[PDB]
Amino acid sequence: SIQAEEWYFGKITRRESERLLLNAENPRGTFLVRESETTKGAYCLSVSDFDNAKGLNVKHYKIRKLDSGGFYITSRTQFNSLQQLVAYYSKHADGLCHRLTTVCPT
Ligand SMILES: *C(=O)c1cc(C[C@H](NC(C)=O)C(=O)N[C@H]2CCCCN(Cc3ccc(-c4ccccc4)cc3)C2=O)ccc1C(=O)O
Repeated sequence: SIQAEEWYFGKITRRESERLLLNAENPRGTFLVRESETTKGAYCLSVSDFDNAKGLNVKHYKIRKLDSGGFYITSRTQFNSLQQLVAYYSKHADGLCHRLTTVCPT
């Protein structure tokens, strides 16, 4: 269950997610999952990044959920669960700003 996952922050806004992620103590890959503000049924993965050009910054990725069952950021790479998707992205950066590392502090 998603609401049981420590990285699921539920109904929090984009600005709130950025407020939580823009903490200097957060290494790259700090993240959380929240409801999509615009697509019913979808979610968003907010991830902290850091580079010399931009400094500490946040990126937001839309996670689609199919009625057919698949969860994915890109339709080419789908998962049977949100947990599996998180697990996979904690190991592969792929198109993400950084692989997922630790859950964002509240
Ligand atoms: C969630 O809040 C959400 C997010 C988005 C997309 C987001 N836009 C905004 C307005 O927040 C956005 O544009 N994010 C970027 C992230 C940076 C990369 C560029 N792209 C395109 C993209 C996305 C993902 C990949 C990828 C990732 C992993 C594996 C393979 C490929 C490549 C390219 C972005 O999307 C929209 C809406 C919402 C919402 O809350 O509703």
